[PDB]
Amino acid sequence: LFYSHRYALSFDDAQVLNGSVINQYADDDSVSHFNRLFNTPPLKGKIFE
Amino acid sequence: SALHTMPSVIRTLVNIRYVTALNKAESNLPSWDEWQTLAENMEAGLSTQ
Repeated sequence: LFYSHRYALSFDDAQVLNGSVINQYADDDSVSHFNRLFNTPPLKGKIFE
Repeated sequence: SALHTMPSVIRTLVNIRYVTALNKAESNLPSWDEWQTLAENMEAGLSTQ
């Protein structure tokens, strides 16, 4: 919340920044954080990270 | 820097003897996977849109 208030960051972004890991498995009805960061779009092949 | 690509990638692009079965020095055409990797490396530094 503190980072969202000052740096104006998303909840997942601030959660990762404070020490948590990137959530690969989101609610899955839309793009997850991992896919938003490294799959927008995949270059030529499927991501393996 | 102007192409936003690595110097060895620039060297590989320059080293392409696009001779395609003689009439000049030699056919320095890369293999299929080499072409794919070179394309990935030279494209990796673009924007999102």
